[PDB]
Amino acid sequence: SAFDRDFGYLMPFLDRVAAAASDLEDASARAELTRLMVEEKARWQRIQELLG
Amino acid sequence: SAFDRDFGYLMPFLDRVAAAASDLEDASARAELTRLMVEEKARWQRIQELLG
Ligand SMILES: Cc1cc2nc3c(=O)[nH]c(=O)nc-3n(C[C@H](O)[C@H](O)[C@H](O)COP(=O)(O)O)c2cc1C
Repeated sequence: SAFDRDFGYLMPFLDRVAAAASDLEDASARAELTRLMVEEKARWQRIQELLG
Repeated sequence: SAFDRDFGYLMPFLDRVAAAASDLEDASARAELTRLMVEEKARWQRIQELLG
């Protein structure tokens, strides 16, 4: 509840960061950020399970 | 970076979720969220490096 506003910003933000992952010219940076955003989605699902 | 304003809000948000971990009632959820927020902090500092 107290975090519904913050998740309201957070979820499009994760979408934008995973979308910006494709735009990195560097291949290592693109691979790391793409894997990190995949991990971040599962993490944030678990985090809001814990908060809820 | 079109994420500069985002991170200015993202890191205080991570702090608030770390503080809210302490007020969870199941102790295992408290431990799990605390550890999660620590990692979230380190990981988003990295992601902010990859976006620059
Ligand atoms: C990634 C992210 C970006 C945010 N960006 C903004 C923003 O640009 N403007 C804003 O007012 N709140 C933003 N927020 C929400 C703030 O963290 C916070 O909920 C808001 O300032 C309301 O504060 P209050 O609870 O004291 O009213 C963002 C949250 C996150 C997680």
